[PDB]
Amino acid sequence: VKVKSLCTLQIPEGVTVDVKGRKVTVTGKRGTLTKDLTHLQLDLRVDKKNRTFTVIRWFGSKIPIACLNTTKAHVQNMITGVTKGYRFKVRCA
RNA sequence: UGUCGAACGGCAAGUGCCCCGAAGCCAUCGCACGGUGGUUCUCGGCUGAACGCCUCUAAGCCAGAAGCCAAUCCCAAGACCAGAUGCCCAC
Repeated sequence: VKVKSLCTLQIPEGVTVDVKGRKVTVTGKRGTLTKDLTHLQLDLRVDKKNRTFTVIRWFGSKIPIACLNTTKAHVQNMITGVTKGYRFKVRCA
């Protein structure tokens, strides 16, 4: 059990990310994307001036440390979604 | 065949026997009918770390078995129904 394990992402200029009890909402160029992260028990916080989002697990062994970079990756797939969006291409073979 | 004397009407033979026979019952020997939703197993996946990449799994999702649970179906308040009601009485 460690005392502080964290990882931060950097919010770009044009994206509003804000949390409300483990429940993020990302408003960019293209719309909003809510992600209900209630099942995780983390300290999600946004700096709002230096534009950076922070996940913190305090006294975690190894199992909740795995859910830190999961949360960081999910918010990045919403910042990519509201700024640039997603497009796939499938092919009939 | 016997027997009321004969014809008539019958009768006896534990329903004499033979043919046809309504109604009723009945045959896969006839006839009619036999329907919906979900959950999630195997599994194949999606995002996604631990483990700067990778990965269906760890959080989280998707789709999904003749299984399972409901709907329909049958009994049904000792499931004690201030569920609704008709009429009398009693407050």
